[PDB]
Amino acid sequence: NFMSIVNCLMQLRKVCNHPNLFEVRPILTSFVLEHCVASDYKDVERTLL
Amino acid sequence: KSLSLIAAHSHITGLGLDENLQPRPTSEGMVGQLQARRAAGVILKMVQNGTIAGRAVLVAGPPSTGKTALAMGVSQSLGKDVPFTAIAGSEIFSLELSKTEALTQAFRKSIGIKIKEETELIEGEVVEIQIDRSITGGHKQGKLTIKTTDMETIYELGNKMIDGLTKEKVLAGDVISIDKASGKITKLGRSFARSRDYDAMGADTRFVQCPEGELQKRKTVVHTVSLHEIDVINSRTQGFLALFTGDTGEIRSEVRDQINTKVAEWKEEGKAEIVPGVLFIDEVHMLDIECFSFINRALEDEFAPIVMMATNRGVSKTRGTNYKSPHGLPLDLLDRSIIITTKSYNEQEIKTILSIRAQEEEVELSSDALDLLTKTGVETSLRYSSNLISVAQQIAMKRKNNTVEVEDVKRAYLLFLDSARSVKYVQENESQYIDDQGNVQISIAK
Amino acid sequence: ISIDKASGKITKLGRSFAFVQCPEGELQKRKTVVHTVSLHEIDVINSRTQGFLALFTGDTGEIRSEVRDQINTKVAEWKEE
Amino acid sequence: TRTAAHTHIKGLGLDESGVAKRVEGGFVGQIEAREACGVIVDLIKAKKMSGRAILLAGGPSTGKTALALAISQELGPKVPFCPLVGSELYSVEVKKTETLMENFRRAIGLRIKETKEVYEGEVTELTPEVIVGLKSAKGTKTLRLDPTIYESIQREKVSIGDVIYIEANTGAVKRVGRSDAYATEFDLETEEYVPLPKGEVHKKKEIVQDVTLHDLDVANARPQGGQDVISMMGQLLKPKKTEITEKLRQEVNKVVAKYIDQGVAELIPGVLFIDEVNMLDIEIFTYLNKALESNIAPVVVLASNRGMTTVRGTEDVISPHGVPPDLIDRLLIVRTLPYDKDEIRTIIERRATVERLQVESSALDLLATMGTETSLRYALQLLAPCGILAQTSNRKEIVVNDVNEAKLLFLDAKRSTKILETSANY
Ligand SMILES: Nc1ncnc2c1ncn2[C@@H]1O[C@H](COP(=O)(O)OP(=O)(O)O)[C@@H](O)[C@H]1O
Ligand SMILES: Nc1ncnc2c1ncn2[C@@H]1O[C@H](COP(=O)(O)OP(=O)(O)O)[C@@H](O)[C@H]1O
Ligand SMILES: [Mg+2]
Ligand SMILES: [Mg+2]
Ligand SMILES: [Mg+2]
Repeated sequence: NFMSIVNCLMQLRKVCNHPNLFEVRPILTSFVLEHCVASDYKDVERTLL
Repeated sequence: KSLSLIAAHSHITGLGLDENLQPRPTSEGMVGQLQARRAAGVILKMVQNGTIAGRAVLVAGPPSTGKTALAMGVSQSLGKDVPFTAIAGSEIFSLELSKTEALTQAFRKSIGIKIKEETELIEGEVVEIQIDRSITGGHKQGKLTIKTTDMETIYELGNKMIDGLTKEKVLAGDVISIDKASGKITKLGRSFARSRDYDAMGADTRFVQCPEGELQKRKTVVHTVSLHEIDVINSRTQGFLALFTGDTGEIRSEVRDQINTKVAEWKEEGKAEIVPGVLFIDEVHMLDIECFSFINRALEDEFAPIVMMATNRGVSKTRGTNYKSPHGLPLDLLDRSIIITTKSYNEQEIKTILSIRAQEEEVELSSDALDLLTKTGVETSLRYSSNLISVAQQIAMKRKNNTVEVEDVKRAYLLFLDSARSVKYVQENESQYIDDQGNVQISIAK
Repeated sequence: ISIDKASGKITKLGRSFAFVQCPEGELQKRKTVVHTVSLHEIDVINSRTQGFLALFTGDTGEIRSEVRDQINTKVAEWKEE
Repeated sequence: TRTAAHTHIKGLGLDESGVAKRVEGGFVGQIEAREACGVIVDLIKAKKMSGRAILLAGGPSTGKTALALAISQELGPKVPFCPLVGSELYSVEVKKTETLMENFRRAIGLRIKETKEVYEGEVTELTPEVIVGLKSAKGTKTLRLDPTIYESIQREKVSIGDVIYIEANTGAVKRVGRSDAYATEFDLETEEYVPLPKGEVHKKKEIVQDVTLHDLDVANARPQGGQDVISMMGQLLKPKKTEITEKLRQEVNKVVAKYIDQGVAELIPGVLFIDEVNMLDIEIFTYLNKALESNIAPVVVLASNRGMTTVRGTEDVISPHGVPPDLIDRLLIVRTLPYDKDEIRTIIERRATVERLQVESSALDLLATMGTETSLRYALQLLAPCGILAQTSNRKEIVVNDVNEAKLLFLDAKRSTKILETSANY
């Protein structure tokens, strides 16, 4: 019937509207360890000292 | 814990022997070699005695004779509390420690000391941590209510422990394994009281460990360290950095002398416990004459842990010298030490070992493939079939059937070659690959 | 006098006299500049902190291969875009 | 674009049963090598076992390294392939054995999920004793600087009107620059104008930055906090690689075990590579002989080809492939056969197609004749020179004149040797 054609047309009006590009660039940071291996042995070192 | 998925050497867990120092024909994976296992038990009783020193034994004979299996069985059978040094002698060379320094480090690591320290504790739910100002009359009125499940009690901070709680940012109610001579208060998390708090609905968000022991009790904590840690502590004011990174720096002799005296008097004073372990080394035919003299004097020294030294090669060239002698060792050390010969295997023990390997790898084999593997192994060597079983299992998956059939082992045999196959293939291609001169006749025609 | 905006750097085009005539044209000019750099230089500048001294003193050896792979993929995707 | 003798190979071509096609994805013959490589590929895809190695033996231009690159590109991005040559293990400041274990530790991939957060905002005040009042788009919060990071902040010339990208977990500070809000300060202001960052200052993200075993080794052996001054001293006192011992190895094993048992992380194996083990001395062979007898040594591949030649590092050990007899007895041989006339034809055809050379039929056949007459590599190196010669000699195709000019210009080893026996001087 008559109207639901326009239901698809709400897509046909987003194709001629505007396309775009990407132009992305990668960049990173340093990942982290924070459990540490210092506090577990400093006490033993001071005891033996 | 101890992440190691599988190995050709992860199939033995604890060896197997009896109170009579007699071998077990199926001793938890490793089989046969009655002399080898009886000698292993003899050495085990020797090291449990802890009364002899400066003994060297040579595991001679042809290679592949369960020598590594013997070493692993001994290591897993002696038990805990006795750390070992199982390192091959090839990596003795280094760009940071000389040969003398490396040998001294190994020898001093082979002998350990346990130390008992009468440390203290203050355990209990410290529901509050009050830090009052430094009043002139009383320099610290710092309230803090440590109480276990047994009793309810309060305490007081002596203007030194306030930052000890919060060296890392923690709250009250933390079980504190405090030490008097540490200054670094360790918080164990949260803790419980024995009160219902207020009348309306509440008591939410409370499920943790509650203190169990007494408010205070002495703990004679035992710590096990090697001479490496003590020596690196002596050399530099900070020693953990060099223990972790590994840049000790060839510590000097008077340090070892004063440590010798200190350990002797500590043993005499009943504060330390001597644990004279045993050192394991490999490829002794490859060892060099300066190491020979080093071990020669070490054996005659009053302090020398027992030695597990072995030469896979027989009547091989003695590295570091111009002459070749049996075992790759000159007759001086050869007569100084003792010898245990090791002979090869028959086929049935190879079959049993491979069956143990398979059931360790939880693979539903078919006995036809096992028979093929036994034949292939006995023709060339055990390790051949030890790899053939795995590759045939892979081929079993590749044909979409769990059972390891004949065609799997056949494809494994035909695809990957054999030492005899390789030598025949190369001696017929004397002018096809790179040779002594490197003459490669890539020209197939003309 | 010619100065840059983003840096304020001073460049002596020359004294007027006591010997260049007063310039004509417009004050603010725009242009483009292309900077060249070799692969090893990119590897060594960003691998560590003191590598800038290594640009002249050469105080580095066996740069970590992780930085090399990262700069290689950076160059690959730079060329791609 | 650029092409260097490869990128023509794009996979073995194994079917659902692991059988590769004749010529597909840059391949020619050698069904034995292809099938063995497929078997190893399946074994690695199992991801259950470890501590096994093979060697593939073949002459020059027999596809050994070609098969290595094929298996590498077949494995995929995440699982790493480790290429290394016997010349690489000769290091400078550390011993070769430690280098081998560094390669082994960095070989195994370890997918991990650790946490990072970043404080980023416009500074509002600083209180020396430290306050840094970062103001983001919707948040304005004042952290405390530890004295070291306080000094780092001081060196960052950060003042009212500045935004800094100071990480939370590492702690290092990276100033973003002058705030774009104060764009009305100078029409030609030198400093870049960057606005107030979005979200709260303490922006938190979930990151999938993984770690190789060597990565977390150097994480604590040589801390790399970076931008702070104390991190500069930390990375300056010991910037190099230190000889990590077995004690830190066991500590690292415990740490990785607890991290992988935390649940989110996982383990993936890897493949290492060695070429021309004939040049390797007896010391490294003997050490690796006892090193593969472990539970952590991952999969490595060997590429060597020597006849009855003495093993380097010795004087009397004569064996094929320059490998000591024990290693041969504990290592799996893969066979490779010399290439044939039709294989040479197809190789030159594919190498012309990848190089955008539309070499005609008779030219291709003659190039095959030269490939079969002296050596495959001699014919392969002439594809670009003949094309460029025909371009300079105004020919889209390659006539016999171009190949004859190449054969009289770019000689092979045989012709040079023929010259060398008749010369008044070397
Ligand atoms: N008697 C045995 N029982 C079980 N496994 C063995 C036995 N002998 C050798 N192996 C296997 O062989 C490997 C060690 O080889 P080995 O025979 O010790 O060589 P070598 O005697 O030259 O040291 C181990 O991984 C082990 O799994
Ligand atoms: N099956 C193949 N398909 C396509 N090109 C190959 C093949 N085998 C070898 N080549 C080419 O021959 C050259 C030599 O092969 P490579 O494996 O790298 O070293 P080698 O075979 O000499 O050990 C390589 O540059 C490669 O491009
Ligand atoms: Mg063995
Ligand atoms: Mg003597
Ligand atoms: Mg090759």
